[PDB]
Amino acid sequence: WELTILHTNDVHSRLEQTSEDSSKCVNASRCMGGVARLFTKVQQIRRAEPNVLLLDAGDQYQGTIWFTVYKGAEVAHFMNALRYDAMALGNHEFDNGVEGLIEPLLKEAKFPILSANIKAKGPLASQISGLYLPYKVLPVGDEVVGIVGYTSKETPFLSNPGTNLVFEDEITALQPEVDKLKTLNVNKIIALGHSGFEMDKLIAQKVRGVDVVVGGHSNTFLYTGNPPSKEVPAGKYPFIVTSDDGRKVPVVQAYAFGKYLGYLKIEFDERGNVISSHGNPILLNSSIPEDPSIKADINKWRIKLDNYQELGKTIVYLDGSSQSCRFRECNMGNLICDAMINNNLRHTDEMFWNHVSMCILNGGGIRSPIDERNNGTITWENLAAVLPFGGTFDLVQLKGSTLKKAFEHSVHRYGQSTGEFLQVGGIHVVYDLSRKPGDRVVKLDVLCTKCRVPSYDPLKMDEVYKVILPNFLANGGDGFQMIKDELLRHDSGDQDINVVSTYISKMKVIYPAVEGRIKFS
Amino acid sequence: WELTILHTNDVHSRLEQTSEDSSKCVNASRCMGGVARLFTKVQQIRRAEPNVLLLDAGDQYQGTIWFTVYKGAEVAHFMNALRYDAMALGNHEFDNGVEGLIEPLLKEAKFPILSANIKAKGPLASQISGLYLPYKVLPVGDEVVGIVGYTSKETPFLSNPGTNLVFEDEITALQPEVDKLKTLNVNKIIALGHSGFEMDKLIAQKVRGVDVVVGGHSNTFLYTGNPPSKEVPAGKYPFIVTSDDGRKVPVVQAYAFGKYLGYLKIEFDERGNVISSHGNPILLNSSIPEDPSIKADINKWRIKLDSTQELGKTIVYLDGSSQSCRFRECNMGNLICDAMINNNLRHMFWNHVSMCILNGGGIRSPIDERNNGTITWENLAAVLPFGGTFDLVQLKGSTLKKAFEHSVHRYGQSTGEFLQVGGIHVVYDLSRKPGDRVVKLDVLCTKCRVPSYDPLKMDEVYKVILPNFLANGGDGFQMIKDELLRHDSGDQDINVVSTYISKMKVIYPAVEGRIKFS
Ligand SMILES: *[C@@H]1O[C@H](CO)[C@@H](O)[C@H](O)[C@H]1NC(C)=O
Ligand SMILES: *[C@@H]1O[C@H](CO)[C@@H](O)[C@H](O)[C@H]1NC(C)=O
Ligand SMILES: [Zn+2]
Ligand SMILES: [Zn+2]
Ligand SMILES: [Zn+2]
Ligand SMILES: [Zn+2]
Repeated sequence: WELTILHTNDVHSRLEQTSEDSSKCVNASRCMGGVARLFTKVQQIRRAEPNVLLLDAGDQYQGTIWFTVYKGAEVAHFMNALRYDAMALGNHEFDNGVEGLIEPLLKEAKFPILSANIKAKGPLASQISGLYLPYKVLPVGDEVVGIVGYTSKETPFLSNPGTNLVFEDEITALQPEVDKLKTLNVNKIIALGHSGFEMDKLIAQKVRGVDVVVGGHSNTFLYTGNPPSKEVPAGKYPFIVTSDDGRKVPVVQAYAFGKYLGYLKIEFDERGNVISSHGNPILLNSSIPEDPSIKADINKWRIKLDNYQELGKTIVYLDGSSQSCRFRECNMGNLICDAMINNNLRHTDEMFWNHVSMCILNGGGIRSPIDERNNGTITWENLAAVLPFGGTFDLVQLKGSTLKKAFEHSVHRYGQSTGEFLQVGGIHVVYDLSRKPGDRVVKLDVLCTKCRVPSYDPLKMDEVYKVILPNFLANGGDGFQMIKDELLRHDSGDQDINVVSTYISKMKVIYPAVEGRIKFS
Repeated sequence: WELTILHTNDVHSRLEQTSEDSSKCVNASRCMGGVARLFTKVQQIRRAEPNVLLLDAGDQYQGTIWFTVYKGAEVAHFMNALRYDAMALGNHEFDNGVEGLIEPLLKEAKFPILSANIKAKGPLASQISGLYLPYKVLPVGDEVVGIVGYTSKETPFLSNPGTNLVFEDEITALQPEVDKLKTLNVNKIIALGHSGFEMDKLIAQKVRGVDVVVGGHSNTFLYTGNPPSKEVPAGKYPFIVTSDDGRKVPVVQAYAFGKYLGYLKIEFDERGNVISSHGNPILLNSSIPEDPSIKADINKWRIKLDSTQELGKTIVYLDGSSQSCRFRECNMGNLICDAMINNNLRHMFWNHVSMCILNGGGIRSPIDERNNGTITWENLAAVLPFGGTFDLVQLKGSTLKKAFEHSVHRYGQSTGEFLQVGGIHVVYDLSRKPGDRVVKLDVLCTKCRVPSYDPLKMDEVYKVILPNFLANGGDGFQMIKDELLRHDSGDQDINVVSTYISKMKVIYPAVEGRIKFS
């Protein structure tokens, strides 16, 4: 008995086809992904194979004006049109609160939405009862397949799920559900979830009875053979984990932004044991036509969006890709920090903040690049994809020791494409990744403020510094608990996207460089 | 027989009293220099000492809107009022060409103007004949003293003297003039000139018959004891040179910008041999009152000068002092280079240009931030007085590396070649041999979607924005003039910086590490 698992993750509101790097489509012959093209490929496979599941591992929410405007209604609509079979909740599904998850998505989805490790408490429990499930048993041909869901333990620090939801440890929360399925004589079991590649492998190894893990969150690209595009494989597809109970468990993920369709064929015996698995993500390039009906529907909904005028011009590529901004100095990060600093200084009235020259900004907050080849034009739509969260750029007062700890946290688990990696302004930092976590920062110089000419001086642990940063970080987002607990003063500031669009309008032509604000030894 | 030598050099249009750093006076209680205050001090000395000479060692011209508007007439007028006894020509005296010097300095000065190593060729010769002299014999009491003048032979690459003036070696041109004075039995000789401290010491050493050297050009502060202000002494005052004759020859200079009055007392014997000398520059601070009469004349002329509206605000000290910009990265240089780049980018072969060089010698004043941050046209005019343009050139890598070597080839003499930059990270090792001091030179890539710094390559070609002065080989940058591959003239220098300050509204250039030393 063969099962074909088709899988997406971290689509992040890329409803329309995109440029190769997931930014707006311009030359529609090199464009990729989009829901209309996805439909075609799914349809082709459904024509060919008898036992097909189409799964999503979370993070449909957030990423373009589609989501800014339709708030998830577009998600339920097009996922329904694609006839997804199940979805696990990702952290970004909680970005508009539970209220923004229940109403546009949980009420409208025609397929089960899953997470076994999220527990409701207080009044919310009976409100959201049954709207998402820990698992679902799905008929596939004459067989059934159990699908069990999970969501990153870190979600309260990543998104806005509120205080009435408890996020338990994935493995602990999963094992009883998998056991219940086994007592129900479900012998084929897929764990579908949004915790990242490292947790996916742990689940494969530790949760007895799981046959396949379909993951997301870390935007992991896996591939067997020579890759068809710019993404560099982190490992083979599928990635085989040897479980503690001695089984070979395939672990898959499919990058992000709808660029690829995950495709894994599993051979089971009649008792539900995996005999073999093989596949590869399918590049959704222009060789696959966009489905006319879906496309027409897309064009219909695209009308309301067209509103989003030219803000200014860039003469350089604005690299706001996660592969850059979560790993090293990226010019989009520099631009945003420079904008934060610039906008604030143009408030010369407020005396306590009018020399602030230091900025930090989590790479996880930077959600898209902007391409320069379209006459360099930058529009509100382009920018809303970079900064979709509607946050503010705030001022805080911090001890040197706090900042040093923040920079340690920035790389404490480097290599997993997590969001806490810091972009900067008025700061020169050097990391040595070979040293133990907590001790990786080997140089940290900052612009002096009590000096008539700004220059770089070593940060002192017992001095106090003034820093501009996203409110998300001021509130301890991405696990910067030291900032929230230790800050000395916190004033709220201007709206993030307005700050950057203003700066671009003032500057007229921008050209941020990679300058060596951040180095590695 | 005791002679009192009072001396100024490199006043550079500081006619009005100034802030301590030579920029515009704001809080008059803490201000310094200016001709009114100088007059008071000179007068206190003349009234107390029998044998006084007041000498200037050049570079009166250029530095504030006084010179922009009056073009030298203010120099002749106020030097006449102070009754200078002699002046040597400096390089900046040629900024407005020979016509800018003949009229109105040489025609209107009531004192001799000197330079023995400047020779006029062709038709200019008869036109300039006698308007400046190689030497002058001055009666002082019952005695005479000879003064011989000299002017940096680098003047053609620093200023605009034209093709009809020849600038000979100072030492070779001085010796026969000094010999002529000996023939006339003048036994007390002062060399007064504008070539810098190093040349002044060479003159003291090798020109037989010179008793005292009074210099300028390098803005050298010399002092004996604890200095009265921020300037750090480069040596004792006077600086003693041992000549090739075995004689001790005092060498003096008095910083710049009219901040100090040089004061040297010298004891001569009957045969015009220096027995001893002592003194010190006198700090012209607020303990010395401005002469009411000179002040009133200054206040009268000042009317035609009233700048004006605020261009924008700075929240940082804009360090355009020579002690910074000719020695290390200074934030005024960063500001000007970033403005050069910014203006060009928003206003096509050059539309990606990200590299800038600017000689520190073109940066003529700082701007103080403590005046409610305000920046006026007057402030800016003091920083960029030359009316040049910011041009675009195309240069081989090898040329650029040569330029950066030249930049530090004689580091330490406060000369103008030292380069401020944009889009470039340079590292110097000053312990290495001249011509091999550049140990790291990274520049912003051009053929790239995202700008980053990469090592400069000799064989590659770069586009750079820089002053027309450098494109033309000013400051000895011959390699740029001779080797460049394309040169397009650009916008007016002060206009570029003004509009940038205006567009940015609030500025805050930092010292970032664009230039480092090993
Ligand atoms: C689509 O992907 C396949 C596999 O890499 C490739 O052979 C084909 O050329 C691609 N189509 C286009 C239009 O590039
Ligand atoms: C002026 O300078 C001298 C030291 O050179 C000092 O004694 C005097 O106090 C100064 N005057 C003022 C007003 O500071
Ligand atoms: Zn995601
Ligand atoms: Zn996620
Ligand atoms: Zn000078
Ligand atoms: Zn000079």
